[PDB]
Amino acid sequence: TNTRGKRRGTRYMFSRPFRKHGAVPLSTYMRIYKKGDIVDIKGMGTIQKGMPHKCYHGKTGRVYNVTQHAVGIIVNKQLRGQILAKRINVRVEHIRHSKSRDSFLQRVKENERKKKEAKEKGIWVELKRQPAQPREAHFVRTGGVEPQLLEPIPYEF
Amino acid sequence: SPKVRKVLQLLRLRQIFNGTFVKLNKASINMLRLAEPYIAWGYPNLKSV
Amino acid sequence: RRPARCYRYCKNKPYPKSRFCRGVPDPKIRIFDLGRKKAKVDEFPLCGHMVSDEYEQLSSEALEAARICANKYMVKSCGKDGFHIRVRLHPFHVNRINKMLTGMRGAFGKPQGTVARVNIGQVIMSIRTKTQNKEHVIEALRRAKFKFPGRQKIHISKKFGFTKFNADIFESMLAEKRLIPDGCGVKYIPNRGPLDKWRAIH
Amino acid sequence: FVKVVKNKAYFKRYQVKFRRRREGKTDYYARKRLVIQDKNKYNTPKYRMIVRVTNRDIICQIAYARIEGDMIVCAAYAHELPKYGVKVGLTNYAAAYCTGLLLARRLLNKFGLDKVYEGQVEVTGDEYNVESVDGEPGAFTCYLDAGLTRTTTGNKVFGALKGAVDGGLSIPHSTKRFPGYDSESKEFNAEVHRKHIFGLNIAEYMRLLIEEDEDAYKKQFSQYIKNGVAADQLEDIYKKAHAGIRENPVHEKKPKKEVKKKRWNRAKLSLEQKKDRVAQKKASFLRAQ
Amino acid sequence: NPMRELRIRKLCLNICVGESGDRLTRAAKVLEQLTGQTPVFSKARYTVRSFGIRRNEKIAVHCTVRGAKAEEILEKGLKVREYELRKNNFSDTGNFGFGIQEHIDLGIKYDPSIGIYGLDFYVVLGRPGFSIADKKRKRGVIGSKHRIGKEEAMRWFQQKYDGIILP
Amino acid sequence: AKSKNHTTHNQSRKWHRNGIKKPKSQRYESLKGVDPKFMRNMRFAKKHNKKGFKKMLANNAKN
RNA sequence: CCGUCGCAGUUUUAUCCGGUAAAGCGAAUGAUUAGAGGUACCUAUUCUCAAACUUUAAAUGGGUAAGAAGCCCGGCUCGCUGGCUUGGAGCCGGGCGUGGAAUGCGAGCACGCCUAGUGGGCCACUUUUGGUAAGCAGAAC
RNA sequence: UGGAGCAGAAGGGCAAAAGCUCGCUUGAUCUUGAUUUUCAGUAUGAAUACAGACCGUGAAAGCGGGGCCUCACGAUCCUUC
RNA sequence: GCCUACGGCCACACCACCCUGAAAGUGCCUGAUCUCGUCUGAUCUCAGAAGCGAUACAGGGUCGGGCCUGGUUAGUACCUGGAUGGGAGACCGCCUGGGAAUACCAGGUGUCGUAGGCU
Ligand SMILES: [Mg+2]
Ligand SMILES: [Mg+2]
Ligand SMILES: [Mg+2]
Ligand SMILES: [Mg+2]
Ligand SMILES: [Mg+2]
Ligand SMILES: [Mg+2]
Ligand SMILES: [Mg+2]
Ligand SMILES: [Mg+2]
Ligand SMILES: [Mg+2]
Ligand SMILES: [Mg+2]
Ligand SMILES: [Mg+2]
Repeated sequence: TNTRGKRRGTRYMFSRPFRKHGAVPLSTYMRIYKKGDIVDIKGMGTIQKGMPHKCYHGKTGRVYNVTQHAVGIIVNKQLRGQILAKRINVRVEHIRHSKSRDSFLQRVKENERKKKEAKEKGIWVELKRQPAQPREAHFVRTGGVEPQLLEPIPYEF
Repeated sequence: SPKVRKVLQLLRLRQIFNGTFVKLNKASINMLRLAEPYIAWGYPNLKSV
Repeated sequence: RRPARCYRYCKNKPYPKSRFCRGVPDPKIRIFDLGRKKAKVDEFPLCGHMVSDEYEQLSSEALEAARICANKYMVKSCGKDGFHIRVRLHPFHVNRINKMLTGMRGAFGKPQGTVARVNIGQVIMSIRTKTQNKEHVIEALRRAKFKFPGRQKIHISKKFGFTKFNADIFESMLAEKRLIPDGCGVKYIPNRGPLDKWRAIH
Repeated sequence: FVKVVKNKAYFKRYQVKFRRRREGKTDYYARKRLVIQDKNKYNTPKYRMIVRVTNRDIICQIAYARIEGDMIVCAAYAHELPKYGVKVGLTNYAAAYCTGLLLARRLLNKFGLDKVYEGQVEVTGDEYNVESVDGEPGAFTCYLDAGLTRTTTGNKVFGALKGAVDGGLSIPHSTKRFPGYDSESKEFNAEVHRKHIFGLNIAEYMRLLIEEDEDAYKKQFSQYIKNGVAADQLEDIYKKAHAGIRENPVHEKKPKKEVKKKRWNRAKLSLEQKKDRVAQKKASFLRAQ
Repeated sequence: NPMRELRIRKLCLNICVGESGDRLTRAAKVLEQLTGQTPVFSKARYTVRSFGIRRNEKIAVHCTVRGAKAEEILEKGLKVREYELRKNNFSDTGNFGFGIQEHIDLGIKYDPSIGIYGLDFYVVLGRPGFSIADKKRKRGVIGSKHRIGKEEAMRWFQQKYDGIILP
Repeated sequence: AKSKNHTTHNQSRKWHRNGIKKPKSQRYESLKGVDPKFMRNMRFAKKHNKKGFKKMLANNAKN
């Protein structure tokens, strides 16, 4: 049976990328993490303090507590049949803002702007995203030249 | 398969030899792709409808 | 030893001779290049390969026997210095053998021999010589097929000798100073270096 | 022979350091402990005093770190002292105290805190720390960015620090690195510190050179004689500078200068010029043979 | 331009004694009488059975002179060598050195208390501006057209002291 | 008399037999593990929140 | 009933995670073949490889998000934070559905409360370990 | 560019660092609760992030309640402090 | 056009070599009385302004190495799902979708923010 070590199997997970070793850039510490924002989790081997467990690597949760150079995240962890909201404490070197959450907050700012701009004009604009619809009918010009004839090539060695 | 058995319920095809119409979009064709060995679909005309 | 029927298929992961697999005996095949190796590229334009068709393991014993069977025919038919045989399969996969059988308690065996994992379409043995010795290479490579398991087919490559350039373009690249011979092979000369090397060539 | 250590595989695996590190300007180990604000402060500016000493100028800045770069709030230079009287000796401990005092008075004048916190108008060289007044806006809390200098007793980065603390800035510090701290007795003498603040150590050196050799006094203090500065005038020159700084600490610049925008460097060659240069070299080599 | 004049950065004297003890403390007073400054003891890096040296044991003493006193000690060292150095004494990095077999010829009178010792004179040359590779703030390389070669080092020795360089 | 050691064969069926259930999202989540210094001041903000109830009624009338 | 909550072994959109297949070793570590050039090395090439190697790097797969528990406007509380309503969090009033991806579907009560039986499994596609192999032994789905 | 070292097995991390050397030290101290990992989500062991004291250090920002991280340890009863 | 101080991204920024550089700035440079530190004022700290662009620094150059981007390799290798497909087997083809990486070739080679300053 395997060992239950905390960093067992994290040879490549917590390792630094190629030519990305050294000191941690400063902007990683300059990002503000308020309570309730969606942040990603990714362990960084350069800083061993406040390191997330190997199960939370690549996971995502919202911040509930904020301390000095460390935040608390409510991460979902499915064990057997019960997804569990885990309250973990990791430092800011192991977290990044989820761009998926920021892309949604921008859609709300535009939706609230479109429905407000449409009310002032009386028009009705759409806000619901629709999947890729079947391509509408269209004409395809040959340009005078005929289509290039293709055929299977013979077998060579 | 559990993933195939879940898509066949979302199409209301819970038994053999039943049919439901599907509004074709990218979110629907990929569902029809996950259950191709279990379904036989196409494009019905007006007489079929 | 056991027959090759026991270690013919690539059933395990590659088990090389490393700091963890100690006690491996020496392979049977130690010489991979025979004939006149220190020959110019223009000496032996034609080349013929022994392409495999099975995904199997060729034993170092079979690699050495097929090497001798192909060398003894090229010497007898093309002279001792009219060819260059290059075996392109080095035995790196170590085989394990269980003890002379308490039966399976601790069954992980000790090293027995070494095989070379060949792929479908991979070259086993290459022979380069004169163009008029084309039929002699086909027969030399045919006699060495019986020293191997599985199925192999003899292919005459379109390349120029042991190089990676086609024979149709090889003459043109030599005149344009793009290929210069260095012993058995040639060096590709691109136009993407310091200009001092270009002046040295011309 | 010896293998080429800086071979092709060397530069493939070589990871360059930061640009500020490769230039030897920023100590990134001390920066994260100096500019990074606590995460429970939520964009509260963490200001710091950037004191730098060049061969001729003393830079005193106040900035806070941001993602797009540091934001310089206020900047005072030692070459601005001629506006306040100090003409020569712009890179001494007395000049560092002036540009440090100018930085503290120019910053407070920009935040309106000049009428609330004045510090020590009279210079005594003793331990001083400004206190916040109830009902008044809080004192500007700042920290010292010494940089890469060996912070020993007497470094000019602590002269500008003393000028900022006497100006009204609330910077945590001690009297251990001020010139006048006896390391043996573990006691700080404020009278020795006041001598370095007014440049009295320069006067004791100018007088000693006059009483020893004029040839060395002229070689060492050429511009002091060119401007007429004497040894007995140093203390009163900086006093009129410390008074003139507190009176008019604001900065005034020139409106604009319209130039012809002449390019002085070499224009970078295009792709067509590099190709033609090779073709001409190839044509010249084959022609000489 | 005057910013390329070759000069003596430092004269590094070395007296590597085979063993420590009273034999080593005598050599320390030899460098003190010559250089006028306290020497520095050099402990052994590793242990060697044949050399009879143990790890972290002082076996040598060394000094370094910078100002005009370095030119004084070099002049007394070159006088013993008759102002002639072999061509291989000059390194490709621009420096050179020579060995003195007895310190009594340098100007130190012999005494029965301390024995006789041999020094190791090595001169480190440089141009004004070589300090940019040693300072902490904004450190930079010296440059190709500014570092001293073996030719400029030998030519400098044939001009300041008019010495003879044997092939 | 050996037996089987470890198995997760039929466990996915047992887990999905009743479905993997996530905890029901409740407004005003529990404030456990938050900064105690932060919780002190937040209690004082709610303790004296009624102190400005008169100013709230006055400002709402201006709208 | 539409509608709205709520739900999902599924897609779509958005955004992260990984180091397996393959590939690479004229790139690091390790292994390895043959000549060539310069003077046993050294440079430029060349043959063959890694499960406890890797610059690269999928497919499948994992996490989160896709709104009213929101948005917007105006205030209040604080003993925390502080150059300065400066943050932060909480609270109050008012205004705004086009419910703000597709599809299917009733959910919730730490999936409540008590709870029997079981805790010798075995087999197959694929993946995979020991073994010459096994109607062998041991895993993943 | 670390090809050295970092007490040890290995992996990861690490260059005006976490290595080496030096001078000041005892945050290896006194406490409450929460959290992570093995987990039944029990205990132990080992960790994480705070808070309240009292200190160390540095000019300071800060950093430190053991060892750069992943191992190096022990219930009831009883005895002893 | 350019230079400082502080930076963000951290090689398109590095490395080797060569050429050029107004003005200010920076650096070199000149000293050791005080501050301070060394075996030594080289480094460090301090004091200073006689000297120049040597170097640092900046710009440019190299059929430059590397790096970066793209092409190519390639719909190749690999792969999801499927079949009472082939084959003694090893394995391979097709269906449904997804889809690489060297060699090779081409192009590019720092950029942005804050403050002050020079043409
Ligand atoms: Mg194990
Ligand atoms: Mg059992
Ligand atoms: Mg067991
Ligand atoms: Mg039960
Ligand atoms: Mg039971
Ligand atoms: Mg039983
Ligand atoms: Mg079985
Ligand atoms: Mg059995
Ligand atoms: Mg504490
Ligand atoms: Mg290039
Ligand atoms: Mg490419």
